Amino acid sequence: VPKTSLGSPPWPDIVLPDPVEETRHHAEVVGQVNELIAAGRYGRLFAVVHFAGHQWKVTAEDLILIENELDVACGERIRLEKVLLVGADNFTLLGKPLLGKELVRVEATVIEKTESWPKINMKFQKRKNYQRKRITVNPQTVLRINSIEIAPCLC
Amino acid sequence: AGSQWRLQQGFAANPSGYGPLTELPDWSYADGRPAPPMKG
Amino acid sequence: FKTKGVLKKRCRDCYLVKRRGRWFIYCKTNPKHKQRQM
Amino acid sequence: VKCTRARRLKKRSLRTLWINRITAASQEHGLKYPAFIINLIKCQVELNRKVLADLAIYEPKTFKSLAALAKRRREEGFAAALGDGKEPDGIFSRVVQHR
Amino acid sequence: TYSSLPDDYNCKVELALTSDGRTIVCYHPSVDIPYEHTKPIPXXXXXXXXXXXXXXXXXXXXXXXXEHLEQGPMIEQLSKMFFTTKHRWYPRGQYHRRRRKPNPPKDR
Amino acid sequence: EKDIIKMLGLEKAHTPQVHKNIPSVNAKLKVVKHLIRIKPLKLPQGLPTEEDMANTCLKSNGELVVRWLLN
Amino acid sequence: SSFSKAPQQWATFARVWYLLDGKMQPPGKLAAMASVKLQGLHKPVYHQLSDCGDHVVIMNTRHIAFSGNKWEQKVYSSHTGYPGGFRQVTAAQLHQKDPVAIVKLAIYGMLPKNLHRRTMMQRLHLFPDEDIPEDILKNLVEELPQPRKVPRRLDEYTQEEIEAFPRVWSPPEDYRL
Amino acid sequence: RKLIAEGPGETVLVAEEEAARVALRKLFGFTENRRPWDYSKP
Amino acid sequence: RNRIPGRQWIGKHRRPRPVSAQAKQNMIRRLETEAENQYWLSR
Amino acid sequence: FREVVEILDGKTTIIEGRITETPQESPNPPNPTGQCPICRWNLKHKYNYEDVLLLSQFIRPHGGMLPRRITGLCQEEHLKIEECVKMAHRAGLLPNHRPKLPEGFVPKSKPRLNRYLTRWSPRSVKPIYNKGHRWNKVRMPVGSPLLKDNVSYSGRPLLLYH
Ligand SMILES: [Mg+2]
Ligand SMILES: [Mg+2]
Ligand SMILES: [Mg+2]
Ligand SMILES: [Mg+2]
Ligand SMILES: [Zn+2]
Ligand SMILES: [Zn+2]
Repeated sequence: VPKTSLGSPPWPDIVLPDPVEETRHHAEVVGQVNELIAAGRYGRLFAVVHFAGHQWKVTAEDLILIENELDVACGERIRLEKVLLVGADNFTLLGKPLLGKELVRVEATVIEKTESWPKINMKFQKRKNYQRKRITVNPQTVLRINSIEIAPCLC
Repeated sequence: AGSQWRLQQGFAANPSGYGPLTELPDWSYADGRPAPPMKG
Repeated sequence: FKTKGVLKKRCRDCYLVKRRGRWFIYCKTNPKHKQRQM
Repeated sequence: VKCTRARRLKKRSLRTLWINRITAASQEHGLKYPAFIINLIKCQVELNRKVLADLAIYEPKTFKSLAALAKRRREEGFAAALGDGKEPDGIFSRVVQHR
Repeated sequence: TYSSLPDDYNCKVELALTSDGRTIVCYHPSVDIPYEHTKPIPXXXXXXXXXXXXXXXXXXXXXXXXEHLEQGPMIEQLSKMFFTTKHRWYPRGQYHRRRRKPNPPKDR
Repeated sequence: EKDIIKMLGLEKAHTPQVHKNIPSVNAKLKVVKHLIRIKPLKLPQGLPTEEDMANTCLKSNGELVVRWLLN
Repeated sequence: SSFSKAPQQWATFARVWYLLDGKMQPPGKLAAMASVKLQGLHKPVYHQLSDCGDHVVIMNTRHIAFSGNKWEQKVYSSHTGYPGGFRQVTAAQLHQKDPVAIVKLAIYGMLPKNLHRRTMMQRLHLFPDEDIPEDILKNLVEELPQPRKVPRRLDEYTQEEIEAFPRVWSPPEDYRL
Repeated sequence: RKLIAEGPGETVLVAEEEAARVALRKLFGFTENRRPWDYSKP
Repeated sequence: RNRIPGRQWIGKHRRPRPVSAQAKQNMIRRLETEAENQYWLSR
Repeated sequence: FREVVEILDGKTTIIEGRITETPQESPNPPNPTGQCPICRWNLKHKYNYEDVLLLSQFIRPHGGMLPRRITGLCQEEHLKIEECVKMAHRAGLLPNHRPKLPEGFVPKSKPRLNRYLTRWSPRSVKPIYNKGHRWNKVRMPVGSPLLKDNVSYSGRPLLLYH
């Protein structure tokens, strides 16, 4: 097998380190990070949060509008639970496909229960004489994310 | 996409079906009071 | 010359030659055997 | 009427916009779209395309890490299929279950 | 000592996986730009507008520039400046100006 | 064909439904076999007792699980 | 990360000047990426109603490579609008007359068909050889990878690699070459 | 030869200006990345 | 300037449209599923 | 490689054969059992028109093909090599092997158009004025179908028509 434009697969060859070296390297990296967390040196967290059928990018102090009614008294403080991603400037924590509750916590507040503005759904036919007009209103709920809190523990 | 691989591992075709994703009750009261259950 | 769908050597001195993306029959002995594939 | 048919279209439009964004940042790391997305899935990371695209605009760091992840997993897959044996599980090739 | 992508740019990037296995982690410190890869700041300021005889005459000589062209030619140069076609640069009609939102919304 | 499918309760697509593996039914399934996907049920933990009724889930491999999501 | 507002936004939507070398490249594979970069589809911030598109300078335009015989059978047509004013031209001829044309048509025909094509056609600069106004030289940000790997002629190979490649067949001595 | 901060601009002048803005911000601790404010009841 | 006589897909003369490699795939895929089906319907 | 030499001396003419050294096949073939020079070197379905180092091994100093019976290639690989040679030539590779003609370097024509994967001769091809719509297309041929058996790392079969 000499070097012909075919005989050599046209793409860079692959090397992945031995799993033991990587196990060490990993425990190392995780530890270092866990020390950044123990320290509290992360400035501001964001987290990608699954909620109410959607995914959102959440940071503290902010606002999202949920399309369905949630039963909570206005003003209640609420622990969002499903968290896919977490992040901070230096480093980032990723759920498969979720994070342990103990690993992170996000507390948001329900701000406003409301009704959506009128939407207009109109079906129509050509010269079959069929119009149907409907006006729809959707119950909506606005939450303010209060705090993203990250606890030290990771292994 | 990605239905195939998901299937071969034995998950749902869709990430919405029956995964822990959908199953868990996504919020609680901060007090710890377990939230009213979900319609889905 | 002639233009044809089908060539055939009409004699011994007839021969078969590909020029300008076509087939030709060229013949020295007779000109009349000249044929051109269409 | 046009308003309503549009209401249904709007979601397609958004998804395409998204996908192209994702594609763009993926390219910036020398990685095509489909490879990125699937090999991101195979790591048991369910992320929306919405939130993906916003991780590409407002979180270049986090994102570059994501593409590295998927890249890692992909090559680990090339070696997984080329190796032709059951023993190796790439460190990221493993399939976790819920608890 | 392995990352899939060069640490040339953005972040040096560390993927890792929890010994549990239910969590991926990432350590990404910003990679700052090397003093070698930099070139000095351009410094250009030169004043010849000063005439040796009278310097109020000379300091009134930098306020002495202004000019007038026609619509067509001006538009040509304008569009050769910002690399647009000749079309963007024509007025809009009365009706069209009327309806520009008087108080447009602002985020942030 | 339509009405085979109607009397199979296969009305709504991509939805699993269960049926006897007896031949009486295989008549019907044989009629529509190109419209459908059949796969054998499997019961690894075995059959549900009454206590396990609210906890039973169905995985796409064609398997039934009795205890779903302990604590 | 922390910038004031005006500068921050100016940074995000900043135009870029890209350079692309054409020597020995298919006008098609060139225009593909040329068009990408023109529409602004390499920028994750991209949106259609947003003005983003980046300048592109292609150089060594005369040195286009055309796969197949395409030089011979690809014809470019156009019409004056006058009766019998219709014009069919072999690609070879056209490029003979005006080096720039071939590539320009590829890129043009490759953009979406709305108005902004006309406008992004402005940010496209095309040079037969490498002769560039030091104006346009000055603002060049970055070089793009050549979209095809050009085959070397026989004469490029080092004798090291010539020897390195094994002799496949042993010729008979008697035979003359 | 360490990079303290950096900035974007329409001219070299305004650039220096803004990189300076940045530098100042990281110095004083007013930065987007900074911990968002506490609200708690001790 | 090459035209189709009458209606596109209808008469004794039709727009020619060719089979796709895609199409070959889809068909095989269905055939696969149905081979499996008529297996599980056997016993 | 036997050079034929001719001498004109004083109304007498000498014509004689003289043998040069034929380089030898490299020591160790991968498929020694293999038959055709290509096939024992594991080169089948690998070499493309883009391999000179392989190709220049069968041809003549003035660029033409070798006789097969001399090279002894499986008829198939002979035809393949033939096409690839013509292609590489048209591709303006092996500039060395153009026949040497002292007068003809002078008469400039427009700098030769750089082309590759060219199956036909540039003089024969007629320009296709008529394109044709999506359902009847005139496909501009690329590469040679003789090469359709080269291995595809992509899995995408090579595209012979556009
Ligand atoms: Mg819907
Ligand atoms: Mg129904
Ligand atoms: Mg008709
Ligand atoms: Mg018809
Ligand atoms: Zn004859
Ligand atoms: Zn052979």
